[PDB]
Amino acid sequence: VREEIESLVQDSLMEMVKGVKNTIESDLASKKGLAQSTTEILQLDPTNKAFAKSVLESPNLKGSFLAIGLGYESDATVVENDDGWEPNADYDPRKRPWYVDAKRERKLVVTEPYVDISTKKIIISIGTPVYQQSNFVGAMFYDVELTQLAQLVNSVNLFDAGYLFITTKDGVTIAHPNAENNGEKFSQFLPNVDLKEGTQRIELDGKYYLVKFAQVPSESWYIGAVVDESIAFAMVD
Amino acid sequence: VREEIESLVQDSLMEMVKGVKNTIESDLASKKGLAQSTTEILQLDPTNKAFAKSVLESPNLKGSFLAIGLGYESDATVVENDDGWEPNADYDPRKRPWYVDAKRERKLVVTEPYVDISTKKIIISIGTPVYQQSNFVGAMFYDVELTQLAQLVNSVNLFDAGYLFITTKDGVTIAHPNAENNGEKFSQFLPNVDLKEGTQRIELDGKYYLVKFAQVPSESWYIGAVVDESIAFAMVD
Ligand code: PRO
Ligand code: PRO
Ligand SMILES: [Ca+2]
Ligand SMILES: [Ca+2]
Repeated sequence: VREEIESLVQDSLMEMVKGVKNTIESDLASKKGLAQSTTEILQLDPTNKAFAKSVLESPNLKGSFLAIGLGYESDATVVENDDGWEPNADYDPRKRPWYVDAKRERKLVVTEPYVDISTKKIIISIGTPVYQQSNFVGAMFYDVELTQLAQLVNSVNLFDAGYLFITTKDGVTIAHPNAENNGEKFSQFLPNVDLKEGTQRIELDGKYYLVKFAQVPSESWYIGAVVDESIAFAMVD
Repeated sequence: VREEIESLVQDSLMEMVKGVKNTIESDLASKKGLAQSTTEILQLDPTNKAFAKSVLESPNLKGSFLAIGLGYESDATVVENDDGWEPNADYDPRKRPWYVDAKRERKLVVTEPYVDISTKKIIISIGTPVYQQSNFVGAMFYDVELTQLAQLVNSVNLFDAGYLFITTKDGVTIAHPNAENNGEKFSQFLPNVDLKEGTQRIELDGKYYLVKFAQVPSESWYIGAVVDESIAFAMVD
């Protein structure tokens, strides 16, 4: 009997996570498409900054990212659509992670989590390189608000038994219902758990918890789901 | 015993279809985002046709749709990125369904299936209106190749027992492993089945088949899955 309910919880837990992994991969691919196309369109006239300014204020694009901008290699200037942020003499775009990563990889990248100079929160960014006839001209950032990412992974009913979260391949937390955890290794809130695909079962504070991880292939992110085993058992009802 | 295997086939069938519905809604939302942003960017200078031409040839955008173009209200001209098609004196963009629909609705639309003048296949299109300071200036099409749509819905292992397909809310087939069915009511290949969500069980040619439909809310499309019941039973193994 216990194994009857156990293998149905396990398998319903399988459902929700693979369902979430696909949803995250889709939204990620979608944001990457929007970023790639925006970059290519800016490359029609990459040093026409007035052009780039207008494009970044177009409403659908502007509303799809926390913030978008383009830093220039030659003059270290920034064209940017953040309504509550401007650079000053302490800011050089070329020293930033989205920029350095896009310059290094010479293609679209997704950064590690880092502190946003604007919101002062941990974020991630899509970074893209900008070319003028195969000369590197600068790079773009498309910032991703991580609490919105946490709402996205927690778009499934997890029996009301727990929650989902995301980590990098090194276990650095990317999304969590409590954003304070972003930027921390996940062992901070979920100790004695190894970062590996499959299911683990551990006790914490006198209760058992099921933990499921599923990899996101394209960025080697992990989707974590944690559920109170007892509440899970109940909430198949 | 039969009801034991039956309720697991039913529920695995539940999994795959809701999994597919979400995947279709995601890709649709993604294409709509790309189309909305492209239209808005063209609206920065809507009668600069040279500008629109360049944008539509940018590779990521061009590779995301079968074909993209913009027809103009004033002169009935077409800017268009189809490498194997040009209009002639028998073609007027303003009489086409993507155009008429976008003009009618005054927002982004997804057309009913219709015959593509270029490929001579049934397709669908995202249509968008183009404005110059709230005067209607023309409309855009973003064509969707339906066999690629059929590959997308059939991205799940359906036990090797059958296949998935898509219909409009009127049961007109939008995607099918055999594209010959596109544009036909689904009763052509799947008779005595009502178009409704849930599961039906019918006999055809001396075998029982399970049929699951799930609605796609945003366009009122239906995702159909058909499986040979016996093969389904086997292929949980
Ligand atoms: O932190 C950075 O470098 C970018 C630019 C402002 C918003 N995020
Ligand atoms: O059939 C039409 O009107 C559009 C334009 C060429 C491709 N599809
Ligand atoms: Ca600003
Ligand atoms: Ca052409």
